[PDB]
Amino acid sequence: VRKLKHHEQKLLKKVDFLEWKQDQGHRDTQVMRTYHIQNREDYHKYNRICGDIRRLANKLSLLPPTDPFRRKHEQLLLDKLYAMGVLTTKS
Amino acid sequence: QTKDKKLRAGLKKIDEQYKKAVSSAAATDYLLPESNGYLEPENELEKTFKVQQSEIKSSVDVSTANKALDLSLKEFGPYHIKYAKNGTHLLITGRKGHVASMDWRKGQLRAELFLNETCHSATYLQNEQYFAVAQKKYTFIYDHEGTELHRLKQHIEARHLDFLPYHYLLVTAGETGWLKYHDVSTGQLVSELRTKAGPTMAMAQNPWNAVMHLGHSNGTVSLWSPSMPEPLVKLLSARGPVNSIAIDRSGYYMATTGADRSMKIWDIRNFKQLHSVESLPTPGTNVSISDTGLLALSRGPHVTLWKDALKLSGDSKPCFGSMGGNPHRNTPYMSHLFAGNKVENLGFVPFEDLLGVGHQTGITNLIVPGAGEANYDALELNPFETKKQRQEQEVRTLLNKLPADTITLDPNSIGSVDKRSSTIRLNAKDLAQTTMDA
Amino acid sequence: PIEYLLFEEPTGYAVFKVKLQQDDIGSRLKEVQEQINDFGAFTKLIELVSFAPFKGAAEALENANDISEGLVSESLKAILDLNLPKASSKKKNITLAISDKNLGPSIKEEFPYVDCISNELAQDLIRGVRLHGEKLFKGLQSGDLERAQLGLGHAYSRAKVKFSVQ
Amino acid sequence: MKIKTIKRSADDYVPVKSTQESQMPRNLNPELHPFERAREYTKALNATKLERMFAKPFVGQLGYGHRDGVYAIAKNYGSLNKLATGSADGVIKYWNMSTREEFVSFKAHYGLVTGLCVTQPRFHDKKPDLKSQNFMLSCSDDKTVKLWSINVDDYSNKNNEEGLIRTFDGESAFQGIDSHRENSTFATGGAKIHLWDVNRLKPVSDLSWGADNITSLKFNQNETDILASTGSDNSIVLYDLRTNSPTQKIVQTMRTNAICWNPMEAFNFVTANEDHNAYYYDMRNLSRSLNVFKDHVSAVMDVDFSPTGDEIVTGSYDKSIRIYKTNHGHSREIYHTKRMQHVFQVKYSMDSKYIISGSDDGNVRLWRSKAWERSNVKTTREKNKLEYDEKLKERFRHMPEIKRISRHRHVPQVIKKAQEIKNIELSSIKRREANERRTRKDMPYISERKKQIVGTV
Repeated sequence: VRKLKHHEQKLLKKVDFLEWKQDQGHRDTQVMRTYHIQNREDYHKYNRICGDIRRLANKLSLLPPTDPFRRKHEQLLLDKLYAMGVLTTKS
Repeated sequence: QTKDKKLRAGLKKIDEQYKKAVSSAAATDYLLPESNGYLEPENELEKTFKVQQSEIKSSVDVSTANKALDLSLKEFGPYHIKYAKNGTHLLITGRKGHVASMDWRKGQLRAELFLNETCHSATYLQNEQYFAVAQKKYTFIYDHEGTELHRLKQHIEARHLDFLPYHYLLVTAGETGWLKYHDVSTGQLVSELRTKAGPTMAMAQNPWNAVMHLGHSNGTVSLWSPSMPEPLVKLLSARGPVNSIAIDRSGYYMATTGADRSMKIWDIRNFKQLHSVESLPTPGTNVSISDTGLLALSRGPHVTLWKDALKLSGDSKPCFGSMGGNPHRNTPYMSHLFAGNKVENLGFVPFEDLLGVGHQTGITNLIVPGAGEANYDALELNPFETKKQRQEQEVRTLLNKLPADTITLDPNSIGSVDKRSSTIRLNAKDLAQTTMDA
Repeated sequence: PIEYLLFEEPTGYAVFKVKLQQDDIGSRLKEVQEQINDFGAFTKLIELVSFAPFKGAAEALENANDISEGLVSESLKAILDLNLPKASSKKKNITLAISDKNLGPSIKEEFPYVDCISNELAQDLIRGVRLHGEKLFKGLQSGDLERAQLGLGHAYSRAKVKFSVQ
Repeated sequence: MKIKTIKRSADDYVPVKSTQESQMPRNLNPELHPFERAREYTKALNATKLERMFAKPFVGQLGYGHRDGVYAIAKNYGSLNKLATGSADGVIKYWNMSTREEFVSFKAHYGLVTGLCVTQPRFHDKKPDLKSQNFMLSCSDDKTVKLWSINVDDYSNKNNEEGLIRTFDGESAFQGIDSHRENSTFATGGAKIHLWDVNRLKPVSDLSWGADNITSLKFNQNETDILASTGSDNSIVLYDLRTNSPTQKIVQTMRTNAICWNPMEAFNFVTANEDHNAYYYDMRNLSRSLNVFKDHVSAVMDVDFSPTGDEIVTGSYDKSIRIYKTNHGHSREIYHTKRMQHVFQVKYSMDSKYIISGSDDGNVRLWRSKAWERSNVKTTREKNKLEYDEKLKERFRHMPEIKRISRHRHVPQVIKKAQEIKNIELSSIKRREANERRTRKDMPYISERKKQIVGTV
């Protein structure tokens, strides 16, 4: 706004109009530029899926390790997420 | 008068000092440079509301006649007009994709964003510079150039959007029932409030008090505050839903317009309805209150105005027509009807006397003489405000922001005493006499 | 209590009035020392009362060669007849702030009721007068200092070197 | 059909010149200024957060300091620049606080110095100059009082006798000094207080209420003939010179280190007592102290009344210095640094702004009175707002968000545990009173202004 003075500073230690904790570092813009994607809601249309991967990853981590469901089930999933190619390696 | 030789020299000093400054407030009544515009019939045959805009724009000054506008923007949807609180910058939003942050008097254009999402309403938040539209789902925060500043993850529906400028506190209430206040200086959401009443049909702030008034499908205009999670007071204004509301700048007076072909005039100091316009022929979708105290109404293609509607006598009750020229009955002040439009909102320009009407084809400003206040206070809001005078006053209001916790129903009760603790000061004698009762 | 001061120039003399004295315990501070570069702050100290310009350039040389001796010229004697209110000789003198310790006795020789102060307090004010320069004089100085220093600089030098043009 | 609309005319409100400032038309209607109470609250709440930000009390120290420790500070009430400090080594030094250097340093006494006072003499033979010299008077352990001249660089009116005009020998070890501003008069503190003429080597009149040692003195500023005299036998005896006689006595519970008369009211005197408290009296009625000041943790060594007449500044055997108003009964402000220990002597400025402070550590530290008042002379725009803060801070002084911020100070940790002890101790003693309050029928509750007096004469 003004490059406010030193005594203005200490009362306004926390105000900022451009960068918010809600706004989360503008990560959504910062990767919209690097890949040049058209509409804005496209990011959080992926980031709902990319979060939903981890929520299935988490609850499949809470099963015990020597379970022939769990051992079958994420390797069933890494087959798909590598065929689609979102992740580099299958190991 | 209590028996104290030390206090009465101090307390009668203060009571006489209070008398000196208040009578010296009317010293500056002479210093008012300009006086409010008026309208006269001058006859009995000449009615004050028959005058059209083609008769006004001729007989009025050239500068204001150019300050009436016909922005015809026919391809995008029906527009929503919000002026800034100083009279300068107009903001409009198409229902389909325009958002234009025009400078209005001069012909400059700050930002024109085409959004392919639908858009409902927008206001300028803290200056002409930062505004906030209400998109399809997510309220965005824009800059004077058209930049995005924030995609608000929260505020997940926003039909009605409002700012209140002494708290830096953006307020939303969408089709989700919830009521969210976003302190846009820090970015920290202050308070999220469950309304419990369903989709918010009408919202408009109270300027004197900074409480806000939602309107629901019940017809229960609800006063809110970021400290208490219940509504401060509920008011059954009208039957059916509430199409719009508006609040007088003094804070005394409210006007609601339900979808039961009705209209109420409330007194917010004492919560008693003054009088109720019944059976206006088609239900008023929008109202607004001027600064001088002039009422507005929108039947949808109509714009109707009243003078001295907000007073307390029965003669102040607004009426569509006087039988026999009865003076106690209150004829409408000024009327105008558009050809084939349906208006969306209507707001007065703050420091001139026009009202900005937003209709389906575009924008007009209707010229109203008695509307705006003629003499502002240039410490508070400058219509005439340079770059340097603004950005120094942008910081000054931030150091002088008010906390959201300060929002009460009386502004004066922020300095008072708790109602539980006693009126009388306690002696060390009287505190020790309580132990005798214990 | 520094009430009046006297700043000398090639364009005559000046007699100022001290409206407010700067606080004297705190005189090495950053605050009061950075006030004197700032003309908004320095004006609250100093008001101009008098300005009697030299009658000619040749009288300037006679007067500028009289300060460096330490003595009092005709005009410098004559200006202080106006501006200084006459006070007692023994109790409650009038204070004038002088740039020179050596000029001090020669004023009191002529004006017995005048006490001459050259503290680092008082000399701070006179150094403030040089910095703000012609803005204090409110345009009474006809011509400028910047031409007046140059000729009076050479004429004072040529007198003490004492070379004739022959 | 008369129509008038609002015309701004664009020529009044925006200036014609470029250099002319914008005019700023105001309307004092309260409808347009909505938040009366809330704004001026948060202007005062910014006013306390700024005054806790510009809390810069320390301004320097005077020279390189002494060697053994300042036990005595006198002030020329005539000259604003100057004071004199005497170390316990026997060396007195005379300061120019503007330059913060010494005028001259004097190996005065082989014992301790006990008190300094300053007064230009009025000899019967000649007059020593007020303007070209200033005069220090010392009070030693070794039965010795010595006058001292000082060469001073203030006035440039002139251009011998640099030091030690004449010495005053006595019988008992001298404890303290003060001079009397009318006609070359000073009494000493010793085993016997005995009044001195400057022209006479032997004292004029020996005064004593009783045959007891007397440890410090000070004359009053107005009604000048009234003297106040302490006692190590936990007593205070006031003197009157025009009766040539002592006038009354009050006996406190613990001994009084130093006193000070107010200059402005001139019949009230504050005292410094060895129980960790300071007291303030009326000369007319020594039955009731006008206030107590319960803030310290150890013995106060010196108090000084501000020439404003509002404030009283005190220094203790605790390594800290308090400032309080006459009204509130408690310190509004505590001063401390690590580099001072056991302040024995403290004197307020004569322009009432900067607090001098002698210490045992040997330095003369000088402070500010208010932490925000500056040496700057301020413009008319800054002055009104800086006035406007300090008035708006007064009617919102009692808001609990303000009073949390306006009060708290970082006191050192060795002091804060001692106040924690007294809060345990007084709550224990209130329990030790309230149980005996319930047994006996009508116990007289002696008020706290009165409990520090054993009896009077």
